[PDB]
Amino acid sequence: AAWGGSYVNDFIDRGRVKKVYVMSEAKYRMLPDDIGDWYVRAADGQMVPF
Amino acid sequence: RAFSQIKDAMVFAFNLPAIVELGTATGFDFELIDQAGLGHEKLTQARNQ
Amino acid sequence: GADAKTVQDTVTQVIEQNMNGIDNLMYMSSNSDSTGTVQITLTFESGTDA
Repeated sequence: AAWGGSYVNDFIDRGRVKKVYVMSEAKYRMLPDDIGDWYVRAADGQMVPF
Repeated sequence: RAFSQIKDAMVFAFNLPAIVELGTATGFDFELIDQAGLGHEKLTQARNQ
Repeated sequence: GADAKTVQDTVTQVIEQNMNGIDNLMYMSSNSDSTGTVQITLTFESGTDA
């Protein structure tokens, strides 16, 4: 979802159905150090860096 | 005759055209369209207009 | 379980937007009933191969 983005659902714009994606902001998936920039939360409940 | 007046709801008795599904004598099937997204409410009242 | 606006905005439009590239198309017309059903009629140039 971060670096590729996510097709999640559709919404209704002005009466035409269109897609809804969510991805990282520009500046946070550009250079390899951005790998460090992200976290996923574990089973034990804390945020874990990549 | 019976079922026009005598009901609370309108009821027809008719014969389909000879030309099964095409071109019933004097007239037309007009289509009114939204082509800019105004509103079902808005277009509905346009049909009213 | 669907009503009309459920029907046009979940299926009718998902379909009418993929109806690209159909041979000799004259017009497309669809019902979106509150009985949950949607029916889309495409009439073709008289006599194009059925």
